[PDB]
Amino acid sequence: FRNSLHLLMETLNATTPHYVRCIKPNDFKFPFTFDEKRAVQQLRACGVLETIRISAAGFPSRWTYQEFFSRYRVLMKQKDVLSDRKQTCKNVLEKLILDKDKYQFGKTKIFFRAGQVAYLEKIRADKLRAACIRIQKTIRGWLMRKK
Amino acid sequence: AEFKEAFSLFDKDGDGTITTKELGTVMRSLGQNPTEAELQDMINEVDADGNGTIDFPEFLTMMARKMKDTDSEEEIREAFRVFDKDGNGYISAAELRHVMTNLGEKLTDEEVDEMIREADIDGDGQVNYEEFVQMMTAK
Amino acid sequence: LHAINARDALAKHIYANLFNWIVDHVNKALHSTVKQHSFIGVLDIYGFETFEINSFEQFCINYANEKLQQQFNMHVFKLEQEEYMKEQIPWTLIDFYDNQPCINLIEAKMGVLDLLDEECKMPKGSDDTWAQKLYNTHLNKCALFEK
Amino acid sequence: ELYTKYARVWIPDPEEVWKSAELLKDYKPGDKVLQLRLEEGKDLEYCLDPKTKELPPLRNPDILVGENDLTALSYLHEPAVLHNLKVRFIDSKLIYTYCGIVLVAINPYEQLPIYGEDIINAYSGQNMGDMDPHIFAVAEEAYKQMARDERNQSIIVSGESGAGKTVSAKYAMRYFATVSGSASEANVEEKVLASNPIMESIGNAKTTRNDNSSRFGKYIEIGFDKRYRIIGANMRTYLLEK
Repeated sequence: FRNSLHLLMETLNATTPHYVRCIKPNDFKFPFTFDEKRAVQQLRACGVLETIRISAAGFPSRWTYQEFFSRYRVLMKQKDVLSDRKQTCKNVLEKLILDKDKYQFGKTKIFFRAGQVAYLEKIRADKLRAACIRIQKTIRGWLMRKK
Repeated sequence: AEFKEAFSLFDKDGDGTITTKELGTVMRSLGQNPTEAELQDMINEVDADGNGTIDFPEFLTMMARKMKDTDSEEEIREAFRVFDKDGNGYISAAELRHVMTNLGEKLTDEEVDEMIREADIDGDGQVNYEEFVQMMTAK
Repeated sequence: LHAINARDALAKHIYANLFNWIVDHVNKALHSTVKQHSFIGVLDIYGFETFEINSFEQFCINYANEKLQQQFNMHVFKLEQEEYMKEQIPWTLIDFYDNQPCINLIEAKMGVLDLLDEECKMPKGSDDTWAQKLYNTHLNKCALFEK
Repeated sequence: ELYTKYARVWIPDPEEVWKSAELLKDYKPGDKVLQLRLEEGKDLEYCLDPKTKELPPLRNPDILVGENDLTALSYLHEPAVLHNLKVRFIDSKLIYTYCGIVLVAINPYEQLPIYGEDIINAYSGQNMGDMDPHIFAVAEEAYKQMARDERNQSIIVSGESGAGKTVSAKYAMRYFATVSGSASEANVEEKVLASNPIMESIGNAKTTRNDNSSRFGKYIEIGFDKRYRIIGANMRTYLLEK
């Protein structure tokens, strides 16, 4: 078995390899039916979840400067917007996510650590969240002086 | 903005001290519009840890220490959103209630229901938020 | 017992050669008279096989999968370096997860297959003595081996 | 921090493996429990294990859910992968998804009109990233890198028995046959496909968990001339259960 296994690896290391992982989603041959218990078992014994576990260590989330700018134009202060849109994204991100190990700036993309784009969507929520406090405080001083 | 007369309208008892929990209303009876957060931070940065009440001297020292932050809470005269991106000038009553009661330092629904009394609502279900902000503050 | 092991060895030998012979002659219907330049091969192969009772057959399947997953891990690592270079990011920010110590526990000298092959030329060996030899050699001297 | 009210998590379930929940109150550090809501409405307290003090895995925001690659997801962990593949398969009938350089193929059991001549022409000559994930896209990339580098290629198809590995190989071969200036009497696909009942008889068997299971590796090498055209094929066998 060891000898046949080496001979196979030699044949496959003379080539460039392409990868398809096939998954059975249910046990009873049912058209377009997913069983979560079957699917999770299939993914673990296929290396998929472990490969994904490795990928999340580095910088898996990759956005272009155009995509980042479109969703996050609201998070900017109006005067931190520049004629260059790539440089604008550089300035904004380094005042929204403070730790600078959390992302790297390429030629045409931004490379983000795991959970970081989720944090950007959280501070997009938190900004609307913190906007209210500002209005509410003004109303509650107005109404108290009237009282 | 200290005022002994205003303190004396909140010292009811004539004891000389007011409850520590009436600190946010005394600041907002003087003038100042502070957050409930800023008010808690101001109390927490003094070892008024076990203090049940505050005298006028204590309240004076806190306002002097925090004068800059508290004064910034009567500069504003206008108020933008960040709701509305279309720039319609309108916001749904649903979004307006959500920003008031879900977000930040959360008003009660009963306070929001008070603020939307008399406030016009169209057939889309939207309110002019510029008129609504002017009607709450100007009044 | 030695006669029975030899009978089975002969039955297994004849089948392996008959299996090869059919493949050679199936190839003669699929061969071309035109000279080849290059090829694309398609490998149809299993994944990790885990049942509730796992034996030698499963051990061999999972051993082959560890060799394949190692080539995959190396191939992904090279491609990440090429993508990192295209964007001009520091290429020393990719951690490689080696699986060679697992492959070595299986196939090196004093490994699981080697100690099995040793016990199999002993005239009084057993599965029980092999199991104790595995514990004496590996248990608490390696962290990929438990009892 | 991140576990605020109205943020959503996955909790274990015996029926669906992982079920969706939403935080009724904000998590306060050193709390023992979370307050949640389920697929009826607003019921459970969720205990936290006291030796680890760990927290249940977060749900991605909906703007990143449905995507053609799994690496796009910000919270990349077991229920995120499972949920993302489920919605593409059930809601949209999409059986192919990437995972970086890996194509995931989920067996539909049904027969789909995504394997005809028109679809083959649409993938023909395109880049892998610029088209929807398909077994055809993987085949095109192999044909392309072959002449780009002067280098023979290996498509490695893996998975449990019955997951569709044999079907995936059948469509990769039809792509290579159609795109390459077809041989007349050879029609190589047909001869190779007729070799399957022979190989299945001597190489496959019934096991405790499968009716038909291959107990070997089968490598079919598709041979090309110096004008890049299908001319023949070669079978190699490895790893037989003696």
